[PDB]
Amino acid sequence: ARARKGALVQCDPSIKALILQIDAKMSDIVLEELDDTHLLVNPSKVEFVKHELNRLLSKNIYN
DNA sequence: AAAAAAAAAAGGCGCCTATAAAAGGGGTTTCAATGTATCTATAACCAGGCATAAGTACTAAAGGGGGTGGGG
Repeated sequence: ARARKGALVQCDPSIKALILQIDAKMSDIVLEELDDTHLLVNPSKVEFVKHELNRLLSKNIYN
């Protein structure tokens, strides 16, 4: 009966957890948790999330 | 004392030895060199047992440099 625009993000559970951590810090990122591997995210924040994930993973001093 | 059987002995018969010289054939009996199965000393064969040399992996060591994380 209702539709809303957004960006669907499909990712592994560990990445889902990381995006939730990003949201908790920055807010206004995650619109809905959909399932263990899917989120609805603010479309204007998708590139931010992708860049931040890359930084979190690639720049980790314990790599 | 007698008849009887068993025994040793004799006499006789036959053939042997050494003598002799000289013409053709067939017999059995013993001994010659040349070979199978079995023997001998030799040479050569396997498997099994002990000692020495070569190769193994193993543990064994010490010496250092570089990168990442934590603390000041």
